[PDB]
Amino acid sequence: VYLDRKLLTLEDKELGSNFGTVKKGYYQMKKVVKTVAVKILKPALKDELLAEANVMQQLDNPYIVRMIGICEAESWMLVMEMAELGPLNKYLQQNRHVKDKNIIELVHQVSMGMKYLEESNFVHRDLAARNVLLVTQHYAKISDFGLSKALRADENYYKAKWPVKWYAPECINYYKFSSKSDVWSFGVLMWEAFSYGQKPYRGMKGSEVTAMLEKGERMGCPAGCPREMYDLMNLCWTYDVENRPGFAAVELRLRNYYYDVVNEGHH
Ligand SMILES: CCN(CCO)c1ccc(Nc2ncc(-c3cccc(O)c3)n3ccnc23)cc1
Repeated sequence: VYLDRKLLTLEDKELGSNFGTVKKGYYQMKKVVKTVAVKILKPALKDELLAEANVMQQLDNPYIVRMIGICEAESWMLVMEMAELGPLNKYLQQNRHVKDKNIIELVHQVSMGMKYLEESNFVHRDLAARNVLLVTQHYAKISDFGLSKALRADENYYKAKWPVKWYAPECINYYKFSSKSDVWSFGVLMWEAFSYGQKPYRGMKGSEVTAMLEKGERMGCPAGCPREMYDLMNLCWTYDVENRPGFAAVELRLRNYYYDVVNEGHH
């Protein structure tokens, strides 16, 4: 969990930019050298980082970004495995050629990472296309656990600026975040991915979105999105937390359809 500042090399290039900066570098390991992304800070800003690190520390899954450890030097630094191709939304924005089967593949991988995080009783609270990173065009990993919370053994929700367009009704009305509300965010993620990285509820303020949903209105089918995937989207968008599927039922739906799509190409 604690890293050797001298074993860390940072590039002048800044990958992203709030808290401070995200830079690329390499950590000199046992024998091999590891490409890394490093979250770097500029009191309470420091405590969020530690908490964040502690969450990733506990997570062990192919579809979730892995942390290498932390470092105190010029600033506080959170060192993670590098996801070379970056955020899912921007990739799709710049790569509109990406095939339907390839998107269904990537959203299914995120369902697997989310089914694990559910099993592990963690809430993400920030599940957005921007927070999915690509290892390859066919390998996706969930990132950004700065808003994540480990649920108490006695409760199945955590009681709390907010990414409102990604939030379920219960979150807005009752400040209650559960794995089911991540399922809601997943719906919006599915939409963003089939809309090739376009922002959801275009040009509407949070207030208006809240009103639209309450009316029973949902976002429409993105162009070229299979009916079956839009059904899953709407299902994720079940207003009443109690009747909304968990990521188990969600992932299995995706798994099945993806194999039906894989069967079709071969035919
Ligand atoms: C230049 C932008 N660009 C595309 C290059 O053409 C680009 C941008 C980012 C990345 N890769 C990564 N960016 C940010 C984080 C990160 C940071 C903080 C927290 C956290 O959980 C994760 N990260 C973790 C692992 N890999 C990355 C790769 C390419």
